Amino acid sequence: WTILHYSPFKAVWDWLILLLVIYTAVFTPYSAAFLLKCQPLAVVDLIVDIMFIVDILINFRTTYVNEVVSHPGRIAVHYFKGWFLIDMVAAIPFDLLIFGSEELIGLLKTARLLRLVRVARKLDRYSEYGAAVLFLLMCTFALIAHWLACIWYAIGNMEQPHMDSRIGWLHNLGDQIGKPYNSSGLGGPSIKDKYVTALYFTFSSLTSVGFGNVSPNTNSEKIFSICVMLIGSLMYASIFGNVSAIIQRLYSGTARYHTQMLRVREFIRFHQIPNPLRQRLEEYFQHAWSYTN
Amino acid sequence: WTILHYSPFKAVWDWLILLLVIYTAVFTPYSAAFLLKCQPLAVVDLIVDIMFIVDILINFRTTYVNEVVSHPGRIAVHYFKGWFLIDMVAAIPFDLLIFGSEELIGLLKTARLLRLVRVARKLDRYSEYGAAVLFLLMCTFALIAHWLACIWYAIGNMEQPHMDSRIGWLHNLGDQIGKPYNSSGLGGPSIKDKYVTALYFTFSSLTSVGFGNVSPNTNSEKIFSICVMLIGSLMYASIFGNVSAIIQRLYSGTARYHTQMLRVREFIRFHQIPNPLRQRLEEYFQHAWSYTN
Amino acid sequence: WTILHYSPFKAVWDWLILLLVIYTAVFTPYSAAFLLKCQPLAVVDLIVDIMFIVDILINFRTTYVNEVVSHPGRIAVHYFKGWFLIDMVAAIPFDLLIFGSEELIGLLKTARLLRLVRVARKLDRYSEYGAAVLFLLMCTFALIAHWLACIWYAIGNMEQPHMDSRIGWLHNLGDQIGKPYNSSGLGGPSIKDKYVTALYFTFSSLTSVGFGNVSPNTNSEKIFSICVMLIGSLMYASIFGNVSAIIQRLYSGTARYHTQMLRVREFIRFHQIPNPLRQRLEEYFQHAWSYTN
Amino acid sequence: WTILHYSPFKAVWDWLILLLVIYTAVFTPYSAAFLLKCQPLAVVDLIVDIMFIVDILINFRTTYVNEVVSHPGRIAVHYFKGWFLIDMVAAIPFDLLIFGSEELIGLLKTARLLRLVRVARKLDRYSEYGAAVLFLLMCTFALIAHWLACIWYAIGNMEQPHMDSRIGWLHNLGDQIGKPYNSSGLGGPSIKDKYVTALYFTFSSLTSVGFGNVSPNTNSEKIFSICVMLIGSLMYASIFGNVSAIIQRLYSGTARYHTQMLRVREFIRFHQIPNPLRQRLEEYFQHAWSYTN
Repeated sequence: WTILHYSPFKAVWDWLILLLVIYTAVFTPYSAAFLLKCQPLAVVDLIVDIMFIVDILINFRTTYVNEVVSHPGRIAVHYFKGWFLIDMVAAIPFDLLIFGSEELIGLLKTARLLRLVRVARKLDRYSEYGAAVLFLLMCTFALIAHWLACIWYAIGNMEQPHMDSRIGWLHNLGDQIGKPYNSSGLGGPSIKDKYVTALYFTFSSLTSVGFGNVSPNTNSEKIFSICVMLIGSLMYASIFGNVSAIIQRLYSGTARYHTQMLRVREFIRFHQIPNPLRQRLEEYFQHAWSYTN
Repeated sequence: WTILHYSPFKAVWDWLILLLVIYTAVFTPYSAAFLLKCQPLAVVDLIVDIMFIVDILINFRTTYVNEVVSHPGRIAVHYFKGWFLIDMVAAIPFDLLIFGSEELIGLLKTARLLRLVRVARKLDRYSEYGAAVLFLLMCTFALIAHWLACIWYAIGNMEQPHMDSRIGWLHNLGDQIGKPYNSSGLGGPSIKDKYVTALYFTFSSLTSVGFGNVSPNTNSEKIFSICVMLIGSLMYASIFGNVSAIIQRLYSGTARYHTQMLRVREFIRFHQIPNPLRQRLEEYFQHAWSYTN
Repeated sequence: WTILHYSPFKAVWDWLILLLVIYTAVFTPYSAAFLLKCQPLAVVDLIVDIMFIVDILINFRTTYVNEVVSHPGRIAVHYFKGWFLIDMVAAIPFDLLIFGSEELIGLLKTARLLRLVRVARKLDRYSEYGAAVLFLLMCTFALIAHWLACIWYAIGNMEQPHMDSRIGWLHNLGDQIGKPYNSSGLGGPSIKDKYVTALYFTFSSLTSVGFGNVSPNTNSEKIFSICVMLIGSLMYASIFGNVSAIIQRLYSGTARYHTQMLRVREFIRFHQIPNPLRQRLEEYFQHAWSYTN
Repeated sequence: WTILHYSPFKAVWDWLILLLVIYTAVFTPYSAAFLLKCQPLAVVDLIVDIMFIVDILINFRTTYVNEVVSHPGRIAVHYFKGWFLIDMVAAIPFDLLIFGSEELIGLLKTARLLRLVRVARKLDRYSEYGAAVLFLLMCTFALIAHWLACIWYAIGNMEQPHMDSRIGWLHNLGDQIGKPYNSSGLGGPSIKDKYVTALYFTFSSLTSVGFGNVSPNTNSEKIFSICVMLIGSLMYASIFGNVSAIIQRLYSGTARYHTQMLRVREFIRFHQIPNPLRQRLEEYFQHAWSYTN
């Protein structure tokens, strides 16, 4: 058998794998930052890993254009020359292969972030619709804010148990919500308080509003904020440049319509057109425009 | 009888109903957030509800285009197939029908916010003039800031009387203005202090300036700010994209004029035109431009 | 005698009166806000008032276009029908006519701000050059920041001596710089400290950065900040829209040059042009472009 | 001998001198602000000064266009009439010529900042590639942030040892990180803490996010922030206007492609083209576009 790459099955499968790549982009950075020391999430994480291996089999059994190539040997060799390496490294189950704690293993499972490359390949499918690229651009913004929230928590959590003298952002969070840290590192804020504060601070940093309660005090926190001010300004020159451009592209029929209507209105004023003729001019423009766009 | 939809009466009535929809958009969210436990506002609220019912009768008696249809049966059936459902639900007097406190009834009167749909329909009338769409866009910005101020006060007021341990924004407001809360929830800021601080914080959040005195500390306050940072950035890519585009559209005659004037100026420099001819060139451009735009 | 409106004298006089209007726009709001209870400023203020009266005489003796009109009666009648009223009210010496303190008289001298209308008239002269409209736009931004700094100090100074209980921005300034207010309103910050802090806060508010040390606490201070967030966002959609557009207009020769150069570069790549011909193509474009712009 | 200005040697040498100008732009302001009272930096600083003198010799031995001029006398005279003065003053070793402390001498070595003019000349080379002008624009932004960080530290360090009464930004930094100043000016933050805080504050000021921990309190600090709010807004109207324009220029093939594809898609919808013809239309557009761009 062989799947045609343009078929309605392969279209639905590629949009299903977009949602599983978004699951990887959320829960892999989160587990590596917040959770390092069956459940519904533990079985879902296995189901998703199985579907990312099934997608390797579909890539051995899909046609390609280089009109179409359909021979299984020329398909398999094209994948082995192309993306099979990255798609395989994104699937190696290192948790079953290494023993050196669950911290090393859970950090090594960040190799799953190579699944973002499956979305970077298939942009010919995903970018075709204006409403789909608006969904992509807002998910890219919300995922950059989330990955930075995981890095910001790693910077806090790698300094809170140190000889910090109560300066870093996690001690200040403990004081600000009335959940202070004891000297042994016991007590303190919950994982919900620490995650919600980290995500709040990185949306605050990226959108460039500082409400004054979370702020960087250690040199590592300040160097992280210098980097997020560089990222946030390149990202606003790119993402929110493109988001407004796609909104203005969706609005483009109406933007042209107002422009041509005002040219007709000024022509009507300049020639001082009488009402029995004027109605025929402006009703003709409405008929012609609604007919042809 | 039957109203022509293009008549000067129906034009004035549609602009009158825009101002009554703005009254609904201000005073319905405000009453549901700040006031839940005759006066000039109580009689005005009844007068406005009566005029929104009269508008249902005008919709049973207005022509429509599908050239015009004027038969009262084809008018009435078109409205029953179309918007009559939403226009009726926006007019059901639930305060006269339900008994379960004045809190439930006052919250249920938020069904009046369906009147915003009357403005979403009639955009063919309201968007025709550049100065009118500037008035709409600044009212949309000021109303989003006000609706968010009502949600932010609901988030504060649903946590201030809880076992909060004096963390949320209303306790901090009480301390900052020297009107502290007693343990029983007595004393505290006035409704003017709480409304002005809520509206100040949501214009602060939407325009992305944090002056440092109001800030989100509870997880619900931080999740609200994460949402207002997403809303504010999509809204600036849309509203303030469009506001500058309409200002640049109003300026477009002058923007073209400077561009053509500088082309003529560079042509005059490049050919080194003598003054007796140069004056005739640049005065001709001024005459021709002021004649034709 | 009669001045030709296009003469090199009238050109120099109109640019001199722009600088005297900027003096009025700075020192009239400043004196009315900060100074209300000879010196170099007192004699300069008289010299400037004399030159704004001389400009009324020049307006009785200047030609106008309605080709030119040069008859002194048709000049004088055109000015009496036009701007003479506003130009006269901008020159009435109320300090010599009224007695009711120096506070009323100094506030009434704000009638001099009508001199801003002389700049609003003569925009045909002042907007002709791209570098001059950049100077205007940055002076409009710096003057809006200064007028708002005078309003913000009036809001502070009308509440500091009240039964405020040490909440408003001037008490907090006194504490922050170690110059606290005594209970009698004695001590406190200097006029330099109060002006520099007011101007700092309004550039902070207009550019939407809040560094956290100055913040609005009273309802009047918060309502002022709600207004400056509305002004600042309309102003950025207008002034900094136009400033970037004028910078991009000054850059337009280079922006076209890169665009045409890259079209020629892609044509050269697509046809795979040999070097002996390629040099002639790209050197011709450099010669033709530097010849014609 | 004589170097051809277009040769692959002179191309590599001009890109090497760009990296040595960036070294000067970083380490000269840093040494003059932070370090004023062999090592790897002391020998690198001598090596760089030698290479900037070798570049004067290359300028005496390079052809120029005024087709090319290659005569060594006409080359040398063109350089003596042109840039030789500034290139020589950028190389005078004042440290070997003056004795009046190492503070005066180290401040006088800021004459090396004239090397930025070598980059301002050669923009015909450096601006040719879109990825190179993105590297320039982000280095200009990061260097403006660094030069302002050196000025901000000079403003702090010229007031910290004064009769300040613990108001200025360096005393507040000492308190915020638990490294307070003793009355003699001993103790306090390290040069890493002071530099990282100064650079953090100027990226914070330029990108218009104030996180609330560093803020200007003295009049000199507030006047510096008024200036950085003026610089940052002109710079965002220029640098981040241009950075988005170059990103949109790099994207321009794809932006045209989506626009033409949607015109073809709307033509196909409007004429209701049957599938056997539709495939030939849209595959032809893909073939023609991938052939010609």
